[PDB]
Amino acid sequence: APSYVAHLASDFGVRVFQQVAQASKDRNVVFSPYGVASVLAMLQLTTGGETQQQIQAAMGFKIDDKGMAPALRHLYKELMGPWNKDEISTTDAIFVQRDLKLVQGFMPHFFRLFRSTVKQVDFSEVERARFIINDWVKTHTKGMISHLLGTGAVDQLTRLVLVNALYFNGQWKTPFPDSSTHRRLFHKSDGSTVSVPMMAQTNKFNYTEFTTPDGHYYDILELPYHGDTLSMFIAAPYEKEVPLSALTNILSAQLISHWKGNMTRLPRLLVLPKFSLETEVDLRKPLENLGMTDMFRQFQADFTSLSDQEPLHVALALQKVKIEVNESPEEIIIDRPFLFVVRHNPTGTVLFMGQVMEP
Repeated sequence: APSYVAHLASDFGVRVFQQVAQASKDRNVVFSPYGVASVLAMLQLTTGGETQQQIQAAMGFKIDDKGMAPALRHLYKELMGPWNKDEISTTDAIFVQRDLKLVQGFMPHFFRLFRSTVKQVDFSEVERARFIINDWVKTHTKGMISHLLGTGAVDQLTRLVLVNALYFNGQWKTPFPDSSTHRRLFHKSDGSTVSVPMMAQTNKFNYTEFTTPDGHYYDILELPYHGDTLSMFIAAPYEKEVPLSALTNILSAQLISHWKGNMTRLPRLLVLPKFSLETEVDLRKPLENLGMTDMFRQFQADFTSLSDQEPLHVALALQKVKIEVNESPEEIIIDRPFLFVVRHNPTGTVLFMGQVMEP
């Protein structure tokens, strides 16, 4: 059961990422597949009718079913354990109107399943409501993500806000020597070149070569973090002309697990560029393409499990991810666009995903 829900959370989150990357061609994007699954699973308890059916059908599981929520509670405790060492910061929050009569029994049931509460804020005080959302993210990401650019859209009419924020800056198992860091040329998808600092180290890295259904070769390299608890999978096509879209559209939790199994250690000189990327995305259009259309529509939305008094709808759905990648004879030069995956090896959870077009 804990490995089963982690597989469903990863599969759903990859499908959301595949939609955000489709509308972000030739541009840097960082997304948390595990993060978007957590907020959507919490929202599954606030919904009713056909609105609740649309989320359950896309996610592949019902949150009220036996052993579904205790498996996610065990997963979060495992991911935020003693190994953490201030590398990851996860936060999930749902905001609703303060003077709104909630269904008697919702609040105790919500805390029983996620060990969290739905925050009640007055949206009449626009600037005060904007501060509470930004301050909640600030205090729960240890001050890494302090502001959300999407909060500038909330007003006196806003009644429901969905927010998720993730931070990553992991410690490598075998760190990169700072003396090897030098500025190298990076080729862009349009044909232009840019000079960016690149890390280098000689080690026995896990390597594999896979093929796309079209018939194009692509290589995968594994970079483990301290205690092998986490690993970064760098995916890039063999041919310089092949775009990253071909590799993105075929992603899944099974494929990443299949990459690890077919991998064999090889002595190489890896040249990986340094990148500190940040991306904030509105989840209206990506969740709409997956089937969840009702939750955003004013009259078609059903949130009877949260409140039957006033009609509600998701006015704002956001995710802000900040990833940091720093230092702490055959060669592999990563000097062209590539894909990255941050996997939690014991459960197989896809924590982070993205495409680096320009570091």
